[PDB]
Amino acid sequence: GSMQIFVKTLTGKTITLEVEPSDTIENVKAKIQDKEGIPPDQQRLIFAGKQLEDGRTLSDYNIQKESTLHLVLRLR
Amino acid sequence: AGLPRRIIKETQRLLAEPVPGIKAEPDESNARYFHVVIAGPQDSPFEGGTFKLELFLPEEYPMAAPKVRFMTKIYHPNVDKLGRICLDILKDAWSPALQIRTVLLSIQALLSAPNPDDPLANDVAEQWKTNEAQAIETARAWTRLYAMN
Amino acid sequence: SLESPGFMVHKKLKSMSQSYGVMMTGVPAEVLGQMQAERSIPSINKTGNLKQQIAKEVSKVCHMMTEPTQSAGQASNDVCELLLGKIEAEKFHFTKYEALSADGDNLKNVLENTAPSSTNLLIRFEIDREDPPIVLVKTKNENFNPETAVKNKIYLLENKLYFIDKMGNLFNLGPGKKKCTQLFNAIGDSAEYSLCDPFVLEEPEKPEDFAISEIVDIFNEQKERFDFWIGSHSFTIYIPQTLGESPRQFYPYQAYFGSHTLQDWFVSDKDEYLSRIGIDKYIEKLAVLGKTTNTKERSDIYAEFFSKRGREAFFCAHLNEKRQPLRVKFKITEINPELALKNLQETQEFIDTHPGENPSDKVENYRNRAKLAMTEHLESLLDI
Repeated sequence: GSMQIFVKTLTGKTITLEVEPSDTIENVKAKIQDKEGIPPDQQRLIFAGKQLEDGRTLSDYNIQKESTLHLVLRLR
Repeated sequence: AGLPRRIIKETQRLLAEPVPGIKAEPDESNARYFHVVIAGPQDSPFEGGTFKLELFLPEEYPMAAPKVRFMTKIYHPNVDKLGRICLDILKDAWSPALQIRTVLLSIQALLSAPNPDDPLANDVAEQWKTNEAQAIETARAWTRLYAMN
Repeated sequence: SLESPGFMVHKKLKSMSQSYGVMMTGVPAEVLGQMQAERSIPSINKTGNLKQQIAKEVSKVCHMMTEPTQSAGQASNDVCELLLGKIEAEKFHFTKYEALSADGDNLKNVLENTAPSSTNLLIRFEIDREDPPIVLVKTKNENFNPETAVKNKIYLLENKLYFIDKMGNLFNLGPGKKKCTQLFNAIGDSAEYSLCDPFVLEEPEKPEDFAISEIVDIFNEQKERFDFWIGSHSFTIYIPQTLGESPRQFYPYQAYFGSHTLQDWFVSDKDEYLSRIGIDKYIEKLAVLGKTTNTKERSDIYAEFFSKRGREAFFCAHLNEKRQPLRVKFKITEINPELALKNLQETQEFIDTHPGENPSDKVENYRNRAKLAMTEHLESLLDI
């Protein structure tokens, strides 16, 4: 059920992922690694100000097609 | 009535085999809370002091890490305004393979070797790099004032 | 006399990164604020006090938008773009990693099969962890939905034992119907158990503990079948060209999430300290790091190479012990020093358009325009 989400960084860059609502946040970090070379342990993901945890899914956060997550590259 | 076997069996080995320099015992009302006292390590600014720590095991332990906080006010760059501690693991996650013992040991080494270079949002980190020689002594003063008797 | 152009790249990168930190990105301070304001806008509630919540939201993020990234991967990305340019950096990204051979000989051989005086080299590394399953789920076959089961777990059924991996493959772990029968009924009514509780594994009291331990043995016996590697650390090594008969030098560049930045790495001069052991010794310790099964040896080297300077005895002790094996991979390209120095010089021009006599002034000039830009944007989007 390939939908499309976006991942923006502090530099203004947008990244386009092909995902399903089933996949874990860990899975999308691995897709960020495939496009950006960033290891999963080197990144965090935020949705509407809420820190996403690795085991939970995109549906667990009501993340849907065309949503925009924010790549966080310092540790808060 | 019910409380996980891991907590029960770990609490047993914590009182039967405690770590050098640390006292840790369950609260008698809620056995998930722990009254901890750590003797300030030898040849450290906190030598001679005795610092009291509240360790709490959340419902999800040991799948989730415990939460730790200083009850005794202390001068140290890695301590919260409310006394809370990091416990953040670098490029890894808390798994039930790590124990309370490892938590207590890490806090014990954290006193023996403060790390100012971390969050600078509090002043204690600024003084712990600017004039480190003068941060050792004001920590010695807070040891006398709050960590004795 | 003068140094080589390849070495000039190292000197310029390090000294600029030391002094200008967050500005090395080349992104206008205005854009940074507009970006953070986009991330902070939901934390604001229209119903509340607007400015008070804006200032609070600013104050809480004002000093993170404004310092450089900690991500080891992003720092490697930044290094790669400066030394290669956008187009060739993307080409580099899609060339594939190779695993470091058992003694490091494959990387040692490629380095040796290049003339030190002729060439400039960039090595990019990726280090994976092993992230094995850590919980056991006992279901009945009637309650087992293989499509929807949580991944990266071991599942005990009445007559089967599956490892479900991160891509949704169900690997039969081996045991037959009778052995699964024995294990399934040895355990009990809890949904999930830990595969890594030391009190369960080293003090086996009940038949349930002995069964979980036997399942751990069965799994560990077959580990070579599977792939639970997960990307953890990233760093680069720059090897500038020599002049004449001078010996070759290597310089490792890195950042580290939850620890430090490229700027911290350079200011600490740890890149220079590690350089003094020589590339041949470094590779050897990198090979031991992936070859070893000894937790203390793995933790020692990992800290010696990748710790913030000063924290070597502390970076990998207690909660940070390296208890799982590691995999070291690399890839190699030549850089053109003319392109690299150009890229650095353009960044220098961007830095110089910022008011300030000293570098500290220009940094502070940048940081403040970012704070102002965030506040001003948030006001606009709330229609104030």
